Amino acid sequence: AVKIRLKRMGAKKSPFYRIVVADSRSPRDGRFIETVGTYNPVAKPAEVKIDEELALKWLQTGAKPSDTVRNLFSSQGIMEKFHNAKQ
Amino acid sequence: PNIKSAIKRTKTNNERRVHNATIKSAMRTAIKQVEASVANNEADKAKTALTEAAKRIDKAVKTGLVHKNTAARYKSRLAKKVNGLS
Amino acid sequence: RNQRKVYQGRVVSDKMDKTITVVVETYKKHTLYGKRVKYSKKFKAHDENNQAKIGDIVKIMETRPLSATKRFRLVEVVEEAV
Amino acid sequence: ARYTGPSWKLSRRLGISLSGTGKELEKRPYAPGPHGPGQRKKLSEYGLQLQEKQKLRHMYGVNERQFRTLFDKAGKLAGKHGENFMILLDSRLDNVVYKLGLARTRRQARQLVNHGHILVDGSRVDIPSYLVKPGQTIGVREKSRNLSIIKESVEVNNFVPEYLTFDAEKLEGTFTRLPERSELAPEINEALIVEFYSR
Amino acid sequence: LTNGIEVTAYIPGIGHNLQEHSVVLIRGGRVKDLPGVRYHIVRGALDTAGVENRAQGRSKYGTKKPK
RNA sequence: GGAGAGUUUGAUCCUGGCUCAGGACGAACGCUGGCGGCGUGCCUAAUACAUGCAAGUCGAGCGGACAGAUGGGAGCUUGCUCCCUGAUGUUAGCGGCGGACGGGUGAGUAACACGUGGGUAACCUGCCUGUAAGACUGGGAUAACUCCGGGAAACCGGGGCUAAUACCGGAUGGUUGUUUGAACCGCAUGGUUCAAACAUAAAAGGUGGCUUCGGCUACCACUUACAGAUGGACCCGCGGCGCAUUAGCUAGUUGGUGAGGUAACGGCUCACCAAGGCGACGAUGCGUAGCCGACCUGAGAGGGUGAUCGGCCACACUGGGACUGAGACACGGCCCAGACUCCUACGGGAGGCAGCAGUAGGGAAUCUUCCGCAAUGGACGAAAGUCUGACGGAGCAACGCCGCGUGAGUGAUGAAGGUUUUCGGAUCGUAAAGCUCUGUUGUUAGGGAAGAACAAGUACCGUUCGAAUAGGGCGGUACCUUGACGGUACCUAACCAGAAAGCCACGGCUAACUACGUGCCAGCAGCCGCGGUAAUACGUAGGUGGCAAGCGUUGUCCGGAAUUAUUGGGCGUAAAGGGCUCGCAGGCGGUUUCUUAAGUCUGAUGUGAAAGCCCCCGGCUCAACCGGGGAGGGUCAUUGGAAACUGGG
Repeated sequence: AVKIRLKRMGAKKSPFYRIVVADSRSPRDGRFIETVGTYNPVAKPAEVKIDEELALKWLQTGAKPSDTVRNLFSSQGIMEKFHNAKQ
Repeated sequence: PNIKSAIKRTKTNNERRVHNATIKSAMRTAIKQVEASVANNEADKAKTALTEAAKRIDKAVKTGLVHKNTAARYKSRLAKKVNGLS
Repeated sequence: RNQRKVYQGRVVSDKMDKTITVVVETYKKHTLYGKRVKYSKKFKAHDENNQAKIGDIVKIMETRPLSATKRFRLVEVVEEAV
Repeated sequence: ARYTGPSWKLSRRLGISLSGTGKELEKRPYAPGPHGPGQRKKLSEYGLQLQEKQKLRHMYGVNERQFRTLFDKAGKLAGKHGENFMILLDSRLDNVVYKLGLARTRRQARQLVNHGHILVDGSRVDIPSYLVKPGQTIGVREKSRNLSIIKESVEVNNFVPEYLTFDAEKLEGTFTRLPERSELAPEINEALIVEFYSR
Repeated sequence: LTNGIEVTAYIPGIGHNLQEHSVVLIRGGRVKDLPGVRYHIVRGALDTAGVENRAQGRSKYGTKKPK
């Protein structure tokens, strides 16, 4: 299935993450479908960039975000727009 | 096999093979009957055999043993040869 | 409706039933020296009625494989051989 | 690594004062070792280019790899290659603290910086090669405002260049603008340096 | 050599301890004036001892630093 | 955006090679060696592998065992004891999903394998979203568990019993098949929509709540159709190695008819017909090689490389085969054959590190039989959670890049001592010593992150189901829980200049000279060349120079090399005109006009993944490094235009 998940970038001890749309089977740091944003958990506060338009497009196609990405989308208010669109 | 799951998969694999063979054999048997009834020109038996051939073919598809396209091809082939009788 | 590759070319063989060997010719630049060289590509085409004879300038369109080597169909015979 | 050997002989070998004051060329203004006094030999073009390179390098106390890498960086900047190169060398933190007069010599300065006695915009920076940028304020940490050695330098020091500004009361300097090379050591013929590396 | 090739190798330095069956390490480098001598034996590698009493350019002759 | 130098001679100019100054590395070797950050580390034997781990999960699909025990009887020693089936718990087995991903290697492969641009009206797609319609009625088995035989066991056969969301009939179905009508539209086969008849083909329950106990309902699961998304399959244009001391190759080969087979076109296979197909625009054969993004080099054109990271392909002890499945002809699956290895009681069994560590061997040469699932990502589950040698960390190696140390100031009396000396002196030399100063680092204390987002669980809000004021789903909102790294980073304080500099070179190219020993010996050497009793070239010593926790040597690639010259060279005498003609193919071709639009130029559109190189910003104390935004890139494709030149008429 198509997932919205975190790709780990950066270096030892300084993790940086891209939110990419990817087939579940693909390796974590390998083939992906489309980049949707970035996530820097080490910074204070965690910097989060998301492209709403793209995020919603995939959510509506049925790509499920991973647990952490789901948390990100909630705090950014992406899940609200998704629920409301379906109603 | 080394992994416990692999051992069960080997047993399961052979059991499913046996069952499928019965189902696939019956389906082929039915096709043969229809082809026999066309060589000797017997519409009624051929026409009733064709229903039985259709039965067997579609039964294999329900389970998944034969692909939809493969079944369609068989049925088309058999149905046209039966029209040749009349 | 996407279009297939078209090739205007010249028939070179017609000895096979329903099959013509078209050839397409063009000037391609040489990779290192830049001189334009004659490049010729042969194509097997399908023509059911055997219209095109050896020498005709025929237009062919790409198709699904029709045999081991045939991948095109004769569309028209633009100019018949004299 | 960092040259911890005798200082004067470098000045003597190069025929310029590396401290800028003069005192290394008073008694023996000639190369070190027993062949210095007698010999008055002339240098080839390669010798002159190399000698000029060593003039700038030893003045600022930088190793060759770091020195050469910095030269390439100046390369990309707009304007005169040699001029830009010398601006970067002056921007080194150990140099800037020395020019502001917190240390009598560059070696002393570098040890102040290396040991962590300097602040740059309130934050500790213990790296001599730090490339001070225009606007930043160089200060001494509170723990080291009252170091004997730095007090000495602040009194004796005269003439802080025009591109810098200093406040002996607060012990905090500012890098207000770029040198522009008119202010910088004229002994150096930067033209030779650019040539030296084109080899 | 381990690849079956037979080569002539020059032994640099003053004096050596090589005999037949000594296992040695060779490196590239011809000896200009020795026809057919195209390799050097590395002093101080495998059986070849360093050079005795060598004090300058020791690294080139496999001589450890004396005290 | 492009530098040259030495060397043929008595001297010179040319030609011509050789050598050197630069950059790079998965490097190795010698000497030496303080630390930190970030990367990298079997390049050879795709050689053989001891040992441990690397794929499980679900009790909310199913039965049976085993515990657990609220209470009843219980027999008596107040010491315990059963015998149900409490709840509850555990799972050997059946069943579902997973195991086709993740991970490894580069042996094979010169090929639609790969790159690029298209095409499929010749295709398939579990899980994931959306839409719509359902989930009716019956039945027979079988593992587990028991008993028999073989076997030391492992394990291997037979008789009997029992369940399912396992399996199988029948009912109703929009798919599918046959036949028949229409409507419209393509690129030949044709495509899309509607309609009719006939024939086939579905499904499953589980958990919780509420019930008048019939059942209703939410969620998960199940069946069918249609879309979407994702993934895969096939075809085609073009591109990318050497050899002609490899010239003919092919016989299902090349087409056709028919049948079979495939998810699907197709000699894909077969039978029957015809003799065709490929090739000097390099077929065939031999050799060599995974391909690419990219990386190194260069002014560029080019040349080299294809390690780390990403994409695709191929492979899994060797060879073949098929089964299960949405997906394999399957690394840790099965069958057969071969090579090899292991256990044994000699009855019979068992295995495949090119998974992570590790061992042996080969080699000049490359690591720990480590910690943790805390983070990220997978598989299973309703969830808790289980699994995960993917991954996140730590360990070893100066292997590489970056950063910082090994002290700072003053200091002549220019001390002692070493070296040299024309014996005056010079030189190591402000260098020591002395006085003062610092604590990066080290040592010792104290404090100490971030990386953590969560989830479940309840409690509220909105909304959606529902009979519900029940209970769920979806979104929002409190509260709680969790760190391998690691008491690491980082911070603070105190003590101590104390522990922390080596390597190569100094005749010219090339920055850096003297003394002594040696006497064509010992030796040196990248090139010219040194050395045969005054060696700045050998060895040592002093000093100096170039670098610096590195420094040299060797090996490999590019440059310099215009030395394969497209950019950008030559052939009278330096190497180089065929002994000469005729001539097939090929290459090239006079002038005017018209036409065409293959080459050519041009507009628009599409495409050239991420990382990387370049530009601009920002975060690590700086730098390396990390991150964001752009730029750039093709003899590319679709579709218009121009007509001077080339090509066709």
